[PDB]
Amino acid sequence: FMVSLPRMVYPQPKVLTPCRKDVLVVTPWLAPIVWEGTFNIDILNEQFRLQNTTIGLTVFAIKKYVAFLKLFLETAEKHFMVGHRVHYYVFTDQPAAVPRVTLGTGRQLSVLEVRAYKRWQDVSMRRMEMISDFCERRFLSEVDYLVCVDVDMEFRDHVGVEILTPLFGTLHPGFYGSSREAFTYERRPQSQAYIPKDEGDFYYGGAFFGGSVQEVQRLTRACHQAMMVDQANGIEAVWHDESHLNKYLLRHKPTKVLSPEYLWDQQLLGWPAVLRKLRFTAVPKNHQAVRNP
Amino acid sequence: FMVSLPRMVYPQPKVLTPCRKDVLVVTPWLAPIVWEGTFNIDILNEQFRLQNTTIGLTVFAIKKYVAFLKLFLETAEKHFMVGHRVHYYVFTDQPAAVPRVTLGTGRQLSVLEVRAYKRWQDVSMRRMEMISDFCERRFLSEVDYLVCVDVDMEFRDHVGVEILTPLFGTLHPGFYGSSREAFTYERRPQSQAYIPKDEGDFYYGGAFFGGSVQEVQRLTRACHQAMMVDQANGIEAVWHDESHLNKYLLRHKPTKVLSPEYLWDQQLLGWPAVLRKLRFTAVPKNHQAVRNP
Ligand SMILES: O=c1ccn([C@@H]2O[C@H](COP(=O)(O)OP(=O)(O)O)[C@@H](O)[C@H]2O)c(=O)[nH]1
Ligand SMILES: O=c1ccn([C@@H]2O[C@H](COP(=O)(O)OP(=O)(O)O)[C@@H](O)[C@H]2O)c(=O)[nH]1
Ligand SMILES: [Mn+2]
Ligand SMILES: [Mn+2]
Repeated sequence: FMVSLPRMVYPQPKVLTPCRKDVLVVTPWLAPIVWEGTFNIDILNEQFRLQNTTIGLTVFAIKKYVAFLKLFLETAEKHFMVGHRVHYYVFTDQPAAVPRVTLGTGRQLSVLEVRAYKRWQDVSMRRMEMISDFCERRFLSEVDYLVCVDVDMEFRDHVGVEILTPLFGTLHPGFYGSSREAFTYERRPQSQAYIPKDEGDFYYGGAFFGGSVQEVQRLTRACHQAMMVDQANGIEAVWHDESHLNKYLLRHKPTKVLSPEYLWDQQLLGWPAVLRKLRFTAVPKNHQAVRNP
Repeated sequence: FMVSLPRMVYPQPKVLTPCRKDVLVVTPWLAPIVWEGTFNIDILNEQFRLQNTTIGLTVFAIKKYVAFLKLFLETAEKHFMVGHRVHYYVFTDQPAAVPRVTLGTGRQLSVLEVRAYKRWQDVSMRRMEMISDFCERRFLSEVDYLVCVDVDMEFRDHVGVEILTPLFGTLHPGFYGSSREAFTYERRPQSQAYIPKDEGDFYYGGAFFGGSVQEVQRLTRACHQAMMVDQANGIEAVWHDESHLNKYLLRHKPTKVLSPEYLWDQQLLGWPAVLRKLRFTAVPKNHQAVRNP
């Protein structure tokens, strides 16, 4: 149940004025595509607070990637769902190495100890299994929504309840203006992740997805099952978990899609006009240095 | 539980191309505004057919308004939810005057015998009470979604699963391009339907709303209760059931808004360029004669 909104004073939504003229703001299956200017955060905050919404945020900090935790959590405190209940879930092989970040009221952090796979490919891919496992163990009773992100990142601006929905994917910043033929989907038919050349809506980033606990539970379970079939078949998807994520979101359409404001790399891409805000962004790293012992 | 969609070939959604540049396609609370050009019906049909969706359609034909039934029903067969399970509910004081209209496969019609009120105002307003009663009696078991419309209407083009959502209202054709101060909301603070000159998102039409049975139940019961409070306070809202629908949808935001394609009057308004399709339209009638003996 949802009680009545209180009286609010805000500008009238003009029916004959498009909210954006430079970008697509709704998918052909009527999912909103979340850009700045498409929402009034005041209305959405009211809606979500009146539900006492608790948002879980999962992040994996395995082996050397513990180094990204401090900036990730400090910026999450400044920008991620401020005013709402938040439960951080840090998956790590090194519980002692989780920095002691001071948290706002109504926000808590849990450390979930897990195994460190040797191969970086397995570290990234096994996040699906691990999320799925803890959806059972913990998240179903603890939180309403889950948001699942990469750690080598920082919040630079608002990430709030505008993203919340049963299932969401984010536009990968490298491909939002590309034709589907250029998307780096899995193209080998022997993989469970395969998408043919004439299919695909968007190229979603592996670094930012989520939804309700139930929907994230289903997504991560499915992606993990597809990975195991691939492994038994002696194939490993070209872009690992992001490939299986893309396959899943093609056949199970997300109920919102996040613009690349939510997933960016300023060093490689600048700050284009179509991006009114840069919300969540890559922290520079040396792949070979950081991903191996 | 949702099964995967099958393989489908369709044009790629273009992120840097707006689907409409002339109209607002999403509300500030991230509810789609349904216009032609915003949806791919093939994907939506797939989505809803896979869930085995049943749509109820309520229509009141009390006293002389039985005359409208034939054209309403014949055109519904041509244009309303074709391919999906439909259940028409005809509320009438004259069961024998319901025309024997031939129905497509998977479609059925039930006659709901109710009282006739003397005043047109009460016939219109009392639909809220009657819908609400039958939401308990029949609808919750029988259908997934309810579509609640005026009978003095004909379908002229597609009205399909693009409208379906937990709660929707429709932009009144007379007001979509108006400033909120010109909306004919109830303006007397003495009425439960009162909305101040500085509030209001849209002027929703009383002739087309719906949603899940759960949400329609809530809306209709709330609107009836508000009418009864007003009755005890010796006030009748200016636009009757429509006034109360408008107060309700201000405080409980619909999860889709239908554009005026879905509620039009060509005689009064012509055929403007922002209307790519005229889907559901008023049949000419004389007020003086049809609303009274
Ligand atoms: O040694 C590793 C490798 C990966 N990861 C996690 O898996 C994510 C995905 O890896 P990465 O960010 O390297 O993928 P990229 O953004 O570079 O494509 C990282 O953000 C971490 O959350 C980790 O914790 N330790
Ligand atoms: O004598 C009446 C008066 C009203 N209605 C029903 O109530 C709706 C609202 O009335 P009407 O269409 O006249 O309202 P208008 O479109 O003129 O505002 C109609 O479409 C009918 O379904 C009816 O059945 N018989
Ligand atoms: Mn990363
Ligand atoms: Mn009418």
